[PDB]
Amino acid sequence: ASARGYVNIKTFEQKLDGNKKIEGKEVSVAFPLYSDVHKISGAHYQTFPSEKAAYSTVYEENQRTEWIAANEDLWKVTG
Amino acid sequence: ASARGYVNIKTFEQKLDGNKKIEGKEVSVAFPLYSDVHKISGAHYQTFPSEKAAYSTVYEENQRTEWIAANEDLWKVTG
Amino acid sequence: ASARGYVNIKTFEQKLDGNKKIEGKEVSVAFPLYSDVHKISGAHYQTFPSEKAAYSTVYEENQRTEWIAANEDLWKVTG
Amino acid sequence: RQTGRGEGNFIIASRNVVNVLASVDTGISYAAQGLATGFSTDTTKSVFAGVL
Amino acid sequence: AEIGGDHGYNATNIAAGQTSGAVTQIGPAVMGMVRRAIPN
Amino acid sequence: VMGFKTRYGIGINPFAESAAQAPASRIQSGMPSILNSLGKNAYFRRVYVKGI
Repeated sequence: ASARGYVNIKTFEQKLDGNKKIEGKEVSVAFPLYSDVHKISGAHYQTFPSEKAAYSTVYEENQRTEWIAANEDLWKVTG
Repeated sequence: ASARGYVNIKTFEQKLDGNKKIEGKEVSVAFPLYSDVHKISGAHYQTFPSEKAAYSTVYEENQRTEWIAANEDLWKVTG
Repeated sequence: ASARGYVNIKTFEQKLDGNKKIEGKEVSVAFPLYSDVHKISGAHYQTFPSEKAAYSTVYEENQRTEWIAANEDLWKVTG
Repeated sequence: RQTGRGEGNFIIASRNVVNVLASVDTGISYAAQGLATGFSTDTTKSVFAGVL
Repeated sequence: AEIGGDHGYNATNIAAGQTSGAVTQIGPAVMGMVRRAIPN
Repeated sequence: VMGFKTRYGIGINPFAESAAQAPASRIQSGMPSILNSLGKNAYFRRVYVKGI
């Protein structure tokens, strides 16, 4: 573990257009990683701190760009 | 990795008794783990800081008690 | 027994050269005998008093010279 | 004994406990009790009952 | 939304002044030191 | 015997690399190395000369 805790982020599913949606997502980001870089704002989300990742998908500190891509992906709209 | 650097500890072989010895050991302990428990005094040893473990045997933060035992083992006298 | 207590001496084995060592030894010496002769100086040893010999090898007062020889022998170097 | 600093200096207790404390002679004396007077037993006026 | 963020409720993060959001802190001041009492 | 001891520390002006829009990791070492100062400090420019 990061041993600095995690930031637990939940994205709530939203409708954009007929058959166009941004799916909900649940990720945990190592505290220092979230602290280092994030683009989550305006996203229809909710977040809380924890000592251990609250979600099944976790971005450990040694990710940086896997995480940035994962965070940009919070905006992806699909079927 | 420890993500906070390491304390690198080396011990030197000690001629304790007839055909008995304390083998020199080379370990690297996650800095905060070292900080929590360190019995290395009176060990015929040498230390330094590093970004990455300097040695093949590394005790990371989640080891706690494996490290405490490993630390005590620095004075074990063997064949 | 000496009926006056004993001086207990532990000599710690030490390495001198390739295949040369001074063997570790544990002896108990009647207090008045120890008081009369002790060549234990610079010997790599430790002592303590006791009411009874602490060790299996005891130099009772009425030996006199067995002990004097025993002291020279605490410096003997063997294989 | 456990703090290493000092003995208990305050008590937090239910209304029933305070009503008992307020109705007993707390000094060194013969068995004695009566109407509560020692501490406020009320919670309306305050939460500080008094000093035991 | 200039979100200052918060600490991780993790003792290290607090001690270091690290925030999850916009602003890094100096550190957690001090509340003094407690020394163990000497027995009588 | 005799001798001397001293302790000092050195460091980077926070804006010295100048190119970065922002630093990584939010809390960083100011002690110079390969990644944070070599060939990067905006306050100093080294030019070689020849033909003198």
